[PDB]
Amino acid sequence: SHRKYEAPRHGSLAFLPRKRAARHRGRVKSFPKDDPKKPVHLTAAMGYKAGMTTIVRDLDRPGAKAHKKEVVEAVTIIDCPPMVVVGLVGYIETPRG
Amino acid sequence: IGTRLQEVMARIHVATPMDGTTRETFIPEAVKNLKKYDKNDPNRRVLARDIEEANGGAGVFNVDLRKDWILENPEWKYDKIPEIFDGKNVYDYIDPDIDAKLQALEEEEERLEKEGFYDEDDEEEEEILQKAEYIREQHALIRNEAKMR
Amino acid sequence: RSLFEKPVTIDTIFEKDEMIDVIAVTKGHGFVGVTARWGTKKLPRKTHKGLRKVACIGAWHPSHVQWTVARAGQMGYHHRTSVNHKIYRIGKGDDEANASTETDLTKKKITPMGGFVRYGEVNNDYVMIKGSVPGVKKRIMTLRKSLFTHTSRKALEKVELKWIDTSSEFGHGAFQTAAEKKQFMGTLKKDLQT
Amino acid sequence: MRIENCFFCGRPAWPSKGITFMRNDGKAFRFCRSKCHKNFKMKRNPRKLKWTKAYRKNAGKEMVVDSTLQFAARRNVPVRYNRELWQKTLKAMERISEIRARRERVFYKKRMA
Amino acid sequence: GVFAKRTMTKTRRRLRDLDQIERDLRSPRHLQQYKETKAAEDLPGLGLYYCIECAKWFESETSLVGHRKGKPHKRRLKQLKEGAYTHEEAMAAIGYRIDNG
Amino acid sequence: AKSARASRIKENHQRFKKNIAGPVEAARLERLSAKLMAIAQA
Amino acid sequence: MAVRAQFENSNEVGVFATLTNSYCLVALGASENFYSVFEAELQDVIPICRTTIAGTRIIGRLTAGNRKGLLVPTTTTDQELQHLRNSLPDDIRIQRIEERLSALGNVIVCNDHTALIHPDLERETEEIIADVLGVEVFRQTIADHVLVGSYMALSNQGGLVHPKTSIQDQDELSSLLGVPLVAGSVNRGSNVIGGGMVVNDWLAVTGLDTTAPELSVIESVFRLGEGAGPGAINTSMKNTIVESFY
Amino acid sequence: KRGAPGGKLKMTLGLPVGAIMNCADNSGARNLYIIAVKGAGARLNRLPAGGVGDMVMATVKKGKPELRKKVHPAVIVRQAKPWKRFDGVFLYFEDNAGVIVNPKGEMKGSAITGPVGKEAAELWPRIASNAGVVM
Ligand SMILES: [Zn+2]
Ligand SMILES: [Zn+2]
Repeated sequence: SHRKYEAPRHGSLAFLPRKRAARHRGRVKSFPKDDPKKPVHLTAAMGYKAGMTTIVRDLDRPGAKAHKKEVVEAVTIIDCPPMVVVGLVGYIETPRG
Repeated sequence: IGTRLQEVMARIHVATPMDGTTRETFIPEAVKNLKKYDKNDPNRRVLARDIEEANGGAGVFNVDLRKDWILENPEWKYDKIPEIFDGKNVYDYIDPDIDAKLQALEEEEERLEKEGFYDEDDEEEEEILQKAEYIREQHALIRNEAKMR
Repeated sequence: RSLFEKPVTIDTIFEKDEMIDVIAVTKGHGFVGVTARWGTKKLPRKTHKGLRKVACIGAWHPSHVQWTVARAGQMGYHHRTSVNHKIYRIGKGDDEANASTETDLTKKKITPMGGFVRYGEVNNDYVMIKGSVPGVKKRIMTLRKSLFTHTSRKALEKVELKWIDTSSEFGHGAFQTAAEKKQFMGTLKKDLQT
Repeated sequence: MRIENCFFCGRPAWPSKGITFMRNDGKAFRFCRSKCHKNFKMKRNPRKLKWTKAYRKNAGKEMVVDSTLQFAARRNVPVRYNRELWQKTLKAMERISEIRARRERVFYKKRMA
Repeated sequence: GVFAKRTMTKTRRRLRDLDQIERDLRSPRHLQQYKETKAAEDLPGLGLYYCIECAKWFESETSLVGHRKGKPHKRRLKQLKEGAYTHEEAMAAIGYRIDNG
Repeated sequence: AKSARASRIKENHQRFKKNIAGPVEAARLERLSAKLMAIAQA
Repeated sequence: MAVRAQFENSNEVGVFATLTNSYCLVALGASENFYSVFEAELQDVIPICRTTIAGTRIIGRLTAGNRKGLLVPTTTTDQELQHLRNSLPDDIRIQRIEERLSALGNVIVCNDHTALIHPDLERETEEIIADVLGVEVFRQTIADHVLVGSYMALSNQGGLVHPKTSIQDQDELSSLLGVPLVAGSVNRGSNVIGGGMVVNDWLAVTGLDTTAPELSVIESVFRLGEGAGPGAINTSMKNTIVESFY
Repeated sequence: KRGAPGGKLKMTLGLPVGAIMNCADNSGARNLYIIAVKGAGARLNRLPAGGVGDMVMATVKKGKPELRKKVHPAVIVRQAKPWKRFDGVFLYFEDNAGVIVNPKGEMKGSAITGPVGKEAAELWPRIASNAGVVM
């Protein structure tokens, strides 16, 4: 018979399976869609997570209650030494991708 | 007289000062020369709501809080005012007569330096201190032996 | 080909006030039961055969366990793509005051007093991101450009920082600099001993 | 923003540090940490707890009578903003800090004669 | 002997502060507001027997007199003689002051 | 409430993308590409 | 010159505004309509400042002042104090006070000559009020209310008080102030006069719910407009007031 | 219009249904027993809870007998559970306390004893006008 009191299911099925990632480095699954009219630019970068700290922001958000006021916000620091470009990979389009 | 009727007489009663004196009012002279605002007037005064409508509407327009600041120099109106310096509050040290007090402090510093306020100053004492340190080490070794046994 | 063998800094790719995406693997938790893995309700006290469980994993056909039922297993160490993270500052490593602001005039760097806990010091260029990111300390982070043109005013806002905390995260730190700690504390015994 | 001070121990209290107790008579008590807050809730006396600035001032181990300590106060009458005044206030602030450090060292050596 | 020592530090078990008690001793108006926040019919002894120093109500005059001989009352007296810790003393500990012009 | 997949919401977002966020991101892209071109030719 | 207005569809104008004979303070909102009402009435005759007090928007009840001075409570920040000082000219003295009853707009009501205060304010607070505002200070209640600033609107011309104020109390308070006093209501029968309106010597702003008879009472007692006086209440407007408030 | 106010930032809710709070006005009631919270959502087994500035429905357990037979709207003005403001301050009061109002937010009593929170004062102008101290 039917469930007496309705409740949404625990957890999302979009993030299945809940297994370990196949690689330690994160994989860029999709890059931004290319526009040949734009100037050339790199789409990504790498860094190392160092930790978190606290800031005070002078907020400029018209319509908000904290408009023209100071807000305390948490931030994350990512150490970003410069990368070195060492290669070039070309990709063609096939009916298999 | 009923309670409702008495409340009505309380509402229509006008209390006045008993000496008949009137307080002096302070109405500026430009109020008489003011022209009344009319929405249908093509030459009406432009309002902040009109500027807001012309610049994105409510919730988008960002008002300038420093536009009506009356400073000694108008170039200073958009400065970043210092607040924190080396773990101290700048507003705590803001004082209009700061230079006189700083001059008094510097004169006091010169007087103290002349009087020798900051000045800074035996081999037998060093030898007896070293010998006492050796004796304390020997006592510690003896106590460690006793603890072991 | 022109970029071959050359170093590319972060500020030639990203900019302050830009909203980006962060890709990384999450914190590992090991084998975890259903209560913390899926957020299910605990059974009452002294329930037979355990209470950190789902009471009925199947009451209905098919004669199988379904893939939608919560089960114990690996939690964390998952690949996550998180979007819409605002860049508050791109600090330069050679700047000796890259944690200073226009209203806080203390010449200080981003590294907290005593260093970042279990990391060390940040001596290079750094990105300051509002909020939190999927990874942990020491972990590789992939910062990506947003896939679409943004739709919020938060992506259009420009950030004005008044202050950045540089006190110790190894405890209840109350001082932003060692000079500030010394000035509050005063002269110690070892100061006269030296 | 501004730097506050802990009611119990007197340490600097930066934003988002500690906790504030709002009492029903109208008084706020800012604490820099849970240690000070929990000692307050246990009703310990900061004047008797030896790690507090209150105890140190009561015992005479802090320099109190000094001309360099008169430059910092809660200013209840504001001053119209002046760029030259603010810059010279910063310079005076640095000079006052240096002079205060020297006089504090002299005070400590006079204690430890 | 403290009743229910486990939850003594909860906010719902909080007792009156020593500086508030000092202000009660100095000014009867502040004590009058504090007693106005109570209900006399629920008070021990109908609120007639009250020690300001301990901020405590007692069931009888003999009970109050007997309480005055105990060491908690004398501890409160010694604390009040030493003085209560206040915001002004907290200011003086760090050498801060208020400038009103 | 209108869903995130609603046609009117999509059209409003498209107008915002075309008229407001687009020029700002184009100017930022111009600056970043100029800097990275300077690195590439140096 | 009595104008009905609203701050974000609220009729409590005195909650969000402070009006003296030398400046106006308005709460910072999400739009400029409330500021524009005061700007249309005062075309740069006196300054208008968009203020925040302790991070809040209830500035009419958190602040008190007159044409000579301004008082703000102890929770006002240094930056709000600096903004107020930079917006107001040097003829006005601004002071932050350490009064325990920090709702200064509720505990203080004042014109350019006298002030009435909550009876439990500190003596140092009373002395600071008398110095900065340049007024004589009395401790008073209106119909057994200690929040005099929220239960009376006061000007140099006259005053409007709580409707349940007795005639004897009206006479005594009118002797003490030196201005004519009238008991009446605002915002369709509300007795929170100070929370409901702001007034100075030539302009009053009330809520949109203020009905026409009580608006005419306000204009008569504060002498707003040509030929406005408190005698019209008991001679010319008596029938209207009796019919409306019976 | 239901009594849940708009423009209220998220804060920790310290008072669930079944809490007895103090009565901070002079309406004659001495305590308020919370039976419902305005604006509470739907979740299995979750107790509806409120914080400072929230409207609740309450019954009087102690006070005048004329108030004991009715369910009154009330606004929470003080709570003891610590909560954070947008300026970063975590703060708490020494008690839980509210004031009886109508659905339009106007106060039943004429005075407020003790201070009220900034959230309650900013969301309810009548409480702001009747507040002696705002903290
Ligand atoms: Zn502390
Ligand atoms: Zn006793």
